[PDB]
Amino acid sequence: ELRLLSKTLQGQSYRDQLELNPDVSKAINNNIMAVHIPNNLRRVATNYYKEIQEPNSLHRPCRTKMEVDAHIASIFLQNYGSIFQSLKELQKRVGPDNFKPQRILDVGYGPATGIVALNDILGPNYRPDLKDAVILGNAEMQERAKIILSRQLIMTNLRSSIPASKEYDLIILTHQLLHDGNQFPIQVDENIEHYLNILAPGGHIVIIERGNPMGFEIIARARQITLRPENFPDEFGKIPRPWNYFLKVIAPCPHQRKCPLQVGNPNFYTHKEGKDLKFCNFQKSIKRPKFSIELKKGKLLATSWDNGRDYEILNYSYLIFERSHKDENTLKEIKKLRNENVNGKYDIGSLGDDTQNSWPRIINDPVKRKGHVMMDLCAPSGELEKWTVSRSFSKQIYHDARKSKKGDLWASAAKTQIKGLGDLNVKKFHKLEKERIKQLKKEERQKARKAMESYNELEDSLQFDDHQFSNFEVMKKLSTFHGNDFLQHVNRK
RNA sequence: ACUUAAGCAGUGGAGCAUGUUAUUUAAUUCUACCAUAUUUUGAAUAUUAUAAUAAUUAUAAUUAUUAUAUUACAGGCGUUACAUUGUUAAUGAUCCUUAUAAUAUGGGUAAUAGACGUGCUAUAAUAAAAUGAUAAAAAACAUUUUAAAUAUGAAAAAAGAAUUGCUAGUAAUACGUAAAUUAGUAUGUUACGGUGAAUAUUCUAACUGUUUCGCACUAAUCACUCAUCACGCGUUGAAA
RNA sequence: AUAUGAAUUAAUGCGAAGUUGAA
Ligand code: SF4
Repeated sequence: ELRLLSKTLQGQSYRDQLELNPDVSKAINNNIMAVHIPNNLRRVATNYYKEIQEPNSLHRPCRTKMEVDAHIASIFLQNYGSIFQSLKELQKRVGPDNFKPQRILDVGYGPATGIVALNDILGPNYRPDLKDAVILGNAEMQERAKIILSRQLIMTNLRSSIPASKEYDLIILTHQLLHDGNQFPIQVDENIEHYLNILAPGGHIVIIERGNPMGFEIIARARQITLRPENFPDEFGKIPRPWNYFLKVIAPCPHQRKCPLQVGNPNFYTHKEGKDLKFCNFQKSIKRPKFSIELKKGKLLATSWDNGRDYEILNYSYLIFERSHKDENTLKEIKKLRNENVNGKYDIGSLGDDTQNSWPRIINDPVKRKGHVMMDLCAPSGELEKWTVSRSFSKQIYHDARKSKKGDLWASAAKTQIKGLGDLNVKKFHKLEKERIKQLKKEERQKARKAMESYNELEDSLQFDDHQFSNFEVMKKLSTFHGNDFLQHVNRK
């Protein structure tokens, strides 16, 4: 626990090692797995892992009870850390006082997972009115969710579908903005819109995803459709955005403008040219409990599939929105803020409003050498930035930057604040796609003359009938002519 | 059909070794890190000048060299969320230039509540110790002694989860030899030979692919369909 | 009887996101 500076404290993110409640670990390893002989649980967990090892895949509901317990094993470990960190980010950014939500909803394939994390977070003295929690996967998951929640302090209401006769002030989503690899662009909009309807005034939505390029794509698309950066050009900073309804981003994003890292299609992470592309992931460390230690052992699961750790480094992407309060106050407040005080063109190097909301976020592990720390930042201006701190520019700023880590908000000035030039090829890619759209319309027009001259050549020497073109090849042209015709037909659809 | 049950061979609580994590720290780097002093064209190339040296022209002019200044800069174990080549360091781009460069001293990389992996040695008598034939790229044989926390071990005894392999020149060997990294270090890896067993498979079995049936499922059983509970809007039917 | 209106009243159609059963 370092002195650093008071501002550096608010800037820093929760870096402590993660741990499950010992009661919960004892409960799981005593009941949920002791009856099961470990081999079958390991087999079903391995099955679950193998079908996500595929590039840019998505997680799936747990079909059968053995897969149910295997999901309790493998993914509770990861999702608990993800939610715990994201909720800590939320609590700290909004302040510890504003976060006393009464109406609580959690959606995810796992057990009541946001519920347990929230309980552990704000402590065992917390007894709201409502603690609804839907479990998508299986009925057998709810009894084990009850088992887990019993050891903590039940009022949690285990459902199977979203109750839609009530609004909520706190909502958590885990792996819910998509369910199919295909249909990716649009299911995110449908799913998010489904939940934004049931977010009460002043509430918060906390979305957590896998943290691989597909997941980053999901968060980026959700942010784009919700904020709509293009609808408010030249508007820097964070003012709530429409979607009598208004929403703003709490974290990780430090700007409401477009995401600099967004490339539209996940599949292009799979190409040779996409071998250096980068995405807004976020790592954390959590120490393995007994069962994982007992579980992740054997040739099947504890070897190179072809030394051990006490902990897992989990990747996840996440997003948060804060909702404004329905009132004669907030609406006019937002309207006037958008009218009379634009926050100007925040320059590269700027710190935004110089409050925790608009601080640059450290989106890569800072690289540290003698005297100087360099940082890769998503800036409140919104461009990728390399900021270098030195012993020269100061001693204290160097001290703080030299303890800086990924996922922290850096909150000071630097001697150089240049653009993050490297792997900004997403901006080069934004050119390529727009090239295609304009030149796509040349493609059909080229294809017209390409096929016309081919057939005009055909008819000349087939009307003249010298038949220099072979019977095999001539009938090949006719195949191309009609085949090209049909392919144009369906492309209209 | 792994695996299990059996039989056999074992290993598994102790320590260290070797790492990792955490916590701690001014650092506990990823000599490269911390504290205190201390150097600013520095390491090179060029410019432009005053000093000597030469060569010329004519003391001066020029050219060099050599110093001293001279600033472009040099320098950077800075960057790959800095690229392209090259390979399995370079160019470029950018960043620092009383500092991110340079030197010195000391300190750290070895801190220790914990936690986990990898191996070696132990815990005695179908087995250790002392003494006396054979390889490829010494165990063996012989004799004797041998306590009961020792004369074992260089805490460790009793019981457990776990786990490794199962006819084979395989396992195991308190059997050794050798190579590379190396100025020096191996309990790590690699090969390389010598000796050469035990023991038998009722059983269970996920996963598992074929499959058979039905389907009203087609995002595929969390599938779809049906009924309930509420809100409004209609349509028609009787009517004192 | 052929119509036209009616307090009172029967059934059913639709749709909004859902709520409840497991036919
Ligand atoms: S790069 Fe910045 S804007 Fe994009 S998702 Fe990450 S934090 Fe948000």
